Amino acid sequence: AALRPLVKPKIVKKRTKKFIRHQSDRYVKIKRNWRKPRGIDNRVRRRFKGQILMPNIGYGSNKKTKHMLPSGFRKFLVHNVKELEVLLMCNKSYCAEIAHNVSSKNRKAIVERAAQLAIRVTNPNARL
Amino acid sequence: NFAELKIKRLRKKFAQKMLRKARRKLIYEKAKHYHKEYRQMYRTEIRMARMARKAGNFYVPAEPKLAFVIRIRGINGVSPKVRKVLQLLRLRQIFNGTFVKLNKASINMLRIVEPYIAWGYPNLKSVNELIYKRGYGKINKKRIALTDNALIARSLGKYGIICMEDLIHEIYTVGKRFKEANNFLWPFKLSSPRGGMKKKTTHFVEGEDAGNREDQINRLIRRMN
Amino acid sequence: PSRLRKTRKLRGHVSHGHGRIGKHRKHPGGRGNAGGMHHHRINFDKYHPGYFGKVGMRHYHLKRNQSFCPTVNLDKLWTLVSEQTRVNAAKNKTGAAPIIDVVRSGYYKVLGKGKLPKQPVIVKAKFFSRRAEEKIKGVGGACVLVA
Amino acid sequence: GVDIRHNKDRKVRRKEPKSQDIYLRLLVKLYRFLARRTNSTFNQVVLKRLFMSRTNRPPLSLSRMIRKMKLPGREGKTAVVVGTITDDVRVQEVPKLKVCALRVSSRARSRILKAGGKILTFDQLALDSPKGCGTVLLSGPRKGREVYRHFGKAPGTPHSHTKPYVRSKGRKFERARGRRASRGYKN
Amino acid sequence: SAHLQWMVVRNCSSFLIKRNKQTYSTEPNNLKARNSFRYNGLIHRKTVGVEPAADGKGVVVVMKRRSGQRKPATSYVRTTINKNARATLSSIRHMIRKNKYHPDLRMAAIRRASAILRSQKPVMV
Amino acid sequence: ACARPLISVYSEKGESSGKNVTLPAVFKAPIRPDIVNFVHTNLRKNNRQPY
Amino acid sequence: TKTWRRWHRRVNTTQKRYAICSALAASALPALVMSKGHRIEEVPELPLVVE
RNA sequence: AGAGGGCGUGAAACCGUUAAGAGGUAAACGGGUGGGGUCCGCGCAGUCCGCCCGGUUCAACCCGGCGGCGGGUCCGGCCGUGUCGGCGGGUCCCCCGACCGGCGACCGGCCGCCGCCGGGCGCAUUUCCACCGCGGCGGUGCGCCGCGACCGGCUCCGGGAC
RNA sequence: GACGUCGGCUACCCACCCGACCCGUCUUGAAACACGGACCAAGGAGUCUAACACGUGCGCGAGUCGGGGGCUCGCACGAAA
RNA sequence: GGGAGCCCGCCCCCGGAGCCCCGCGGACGCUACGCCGCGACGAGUAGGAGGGCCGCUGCGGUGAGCCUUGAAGCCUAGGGC
Repeated sequence: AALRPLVKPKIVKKRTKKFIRHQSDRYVKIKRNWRKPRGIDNRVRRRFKGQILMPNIGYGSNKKTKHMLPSGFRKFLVHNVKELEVLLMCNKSYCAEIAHNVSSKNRKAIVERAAQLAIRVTNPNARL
Repeated sequence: NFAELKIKRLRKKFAQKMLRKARRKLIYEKAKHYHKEYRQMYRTEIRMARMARKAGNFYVPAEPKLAFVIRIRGINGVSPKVRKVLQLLRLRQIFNGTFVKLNKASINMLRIVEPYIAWGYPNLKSVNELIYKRGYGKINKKRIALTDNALIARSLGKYGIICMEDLIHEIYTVGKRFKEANNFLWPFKLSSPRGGMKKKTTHFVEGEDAGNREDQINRLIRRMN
Repeated sequence: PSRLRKTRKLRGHVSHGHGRIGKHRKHPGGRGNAGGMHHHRINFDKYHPGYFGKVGMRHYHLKRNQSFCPTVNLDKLWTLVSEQTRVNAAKNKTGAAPIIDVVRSGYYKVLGKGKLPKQPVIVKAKFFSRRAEEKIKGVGGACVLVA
Repeated sequence: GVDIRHNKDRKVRRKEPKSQDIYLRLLVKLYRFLARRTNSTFNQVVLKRLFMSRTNRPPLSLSRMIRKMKLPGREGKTAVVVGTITDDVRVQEVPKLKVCALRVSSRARSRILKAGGKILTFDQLALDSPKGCGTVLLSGPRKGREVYRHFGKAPGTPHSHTKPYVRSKGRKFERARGRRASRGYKN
Repeated sequence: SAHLQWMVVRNCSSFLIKRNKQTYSTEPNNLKARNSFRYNGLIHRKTVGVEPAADGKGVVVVMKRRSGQRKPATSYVRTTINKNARATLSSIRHMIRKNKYHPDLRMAAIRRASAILRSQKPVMV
Repeated sequence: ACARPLISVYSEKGESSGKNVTLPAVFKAPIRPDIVNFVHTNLRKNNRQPY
Repeated sequence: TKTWRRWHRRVNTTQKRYAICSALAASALPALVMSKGHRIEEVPELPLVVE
């Protein structure tokens, strides 16, 4: 009995696996963060068969469902109750996400106000 | 004021409807006349052939006024002059077709780009299918499908071409405005030939597909279009 | 601003925008104006003709004050005086022909460039050009020499 | 698989002014609407010139505007200048005018108002003649800057009259080998 | 004018709020909380605002008089409507449409009043 | 020469008195946030001690 | 880092006067003042002239 | 002291131990699935609702008060731009009279409209709460699905006729 | 179909099929029997001044300028304005 | 305006003609640095340019910002963009 979105299109993603850095598995100092290979002799850079995939503009998600949560709403980071009331006219498509640094005492008030305003909260029962 | 304005608007709408009906009737009459002309031409060619064969004579048919040319090989490793002629014939992508009227200069250009193209003499059914199924016009430098006769009327109205039938007639029976009609026609992006090819790299005479295949170009169009 | 500078977009590029076949060496062509006659002669002769060689007479103790002589054209002559001075001209039925002191305005020589309006005027200056004097005489003024 | 050279597929013409000032952007919006609605090309030309940079719209002198308005035929027409109108001190008789410009110098403004003329801004010009009827479009000398004197065929080349980049003109800085016939050669 | 101050304030406003691609504006008398030229109560000469009542029941409609600017103390006039959830909407509709006072904000103000009235009621089980 | 309204003078306890002043044209001068920001950012570098 | 870095910036007097005039002009227009964060909701008149 | 005298926070390389999984082409990697766990969101059916329609008081309509919007005879006075006038005190100030732009630069009466409050208006109107209608509309179904008709792009098949 | 059954594209482990030689660099040519390289953490390399050239933004405009000095403050904010 | 036609008169206004166009007022679409509609194209070292609501640090404004009912930092087989 949660808050339904205004529209629920079928979210389709071209690729869901994270792009990993070349040779990130072999070494610990190499993070998973993607950096374009810029070597003269690099299989990944020239896209040899059987290598890791280079991110491109082609993998761009559809604008209709871009930044859309699986629930169907778009996140908006809320810090306080005053900022919560902004989503009053956007409750049917935008959902409040309470900031991490917010204390539990204010978090409870934010959750109650969002419940009054019929605004969805993605982390309502978080602190307690 | 209101009733008078409404009556005038209704009168204008009725006039527009009557004009559109008259244009539709003109299109129908032109198409029927074109059908009669095609039947007359086909019958009279056979009549001339039979007339020549009746006595000790032969009837040499006229050299075709237009030809259909399709690029069969890609853009990798192309001589500069061959590439220039291909891009002058509006044949840039592989498996693209374009109607070219035949004369000395056109035949010489086709001879120059002979290994890179397969060309022949298209049939009336081939022209009909190419114009209908894969017919796109160049309007405002944009490739727009010929879904309605309004586009053709707007683009080639100054040339007595107002419908698909007029366009097909001008393409087939090469007239004064064949240049304008062919330039308006976007090059036909034909699909890959179903059933395969004999050999891309050799001439049609020696078992390949390149070169002149005057009558078999119709079979090629049937396999590709 | 380093934020707007180019060096921030070159992070991650090995050669840092200076090529990799030939590295950005310290001084490949020579320091400063090296080789004006050798290996840079083409540039020095196609962009700075007349760089090498002496010409003219030497002047040891040259003073710009001796040769200081600002010039003003007849194109802008009445601008030295107030506009009401020219308003009180071609009027009064007397032929006033006011006096414009060029030296006071800050110029020594009066040149003949430009068109002079049909209004007599007394021009006082250290030096006069022949064409400027002819223009003043044709207008109906008089050239006055001062020291 | 198509051979199309993408070397010059992107046109480099301006679309919006690079200036961040708000009045010019409001005028840009107004003339964008006027150009996209009205069939007159005057609005399009004015919008394109508003898009131009400072060096591309040199100031127009009062004498040049006077001589351009004195031509037979453009009597009682409003002058439209996208640059700025600057006073000319070497002209005495200034007839009354109808000048539309982004800016006018104080001296030129005083001269025009004293002569009995009228000065209008671009919004006032749009209100008066939305399609620019009865307008004379004028601009300053584009090649008037001293920068263009250094452009063209390089010095030290035959039949070239280009000003070279010299630290300071003088006897012993140039006019030597390469310019003197008695020293090597000349061009 | 209004366009001048809008050009000044479109990006340097303190009420403007970025952070996850949605730009809003928190200045009062702004329906839909949208950072738009049409939906901005500070710049426009005629502005309509719909706010929850201080008591907790009903709605408050704020109108910019336009009679005199530069006087924020008396520029805005507030009226409280506490009716049966439909007469309030009818009153707002008559305020905006019949007076020809910013008709662009008519349906936006009606929706905002409906949202406020829906909020001020028992929530759920 | 824009229209200059009349600004009332308020007493120490509010209650605007009868004194009125014509609004100076400095308040009618054009608004240029770009120029204001340029001047502000350039003049904030003058009271900066070297390090 | 060297001490003789060009810390100070030079601004034209006319440009500074233009900027200060624009700031004085924008001191009016309660929209800008409210957008700057100053709470002037109860101010009787934004050009607040006092005795 | 999960802060114990080189003792705040205590990461990575590395090591010991517990739990799970696996192990004859060194290890490791990309694409596609499957299996097992970690918890996450459901439910003791989740058939999500949001509008219109059928089966305790007031809008409708008047009275008084208050506030707001728009308008013209510019009605009357201020205000205010361009010109004419008293030369009345090159640039800067007052008066009445006239025209024009009457410009969101302000007021006093008038009209029309709207909103609020207080009085009438007691019940075929009014607004709430709940149900039986899946009646009309809109986005949706908790998971697994199946079927039908239309279109577009294809690979084919069976016919007849020139 | 609903108290041991659902959904979790992504991330934990395992298995299968296909592909798949280690990065950086000099080089026409690197996986190379070419060179640096056990691993991890921290630091790490196009800066500043001056002189120019071009382009852009702003102000004034046949003018433009603040260098230096002086008049206001005891410097909080100021060695500012 | 005059003369008339296959006995005279109306042939009217949207505070309402009701709509596939309504020139009387006009978005759900108007962060006009925004939104919307058509076509064509997408390889890349050295190299150039543009956009970063990518990231680090400090300063001037601004969030009636967060915070001992728990900040930065660190770890994570959790939910995500």
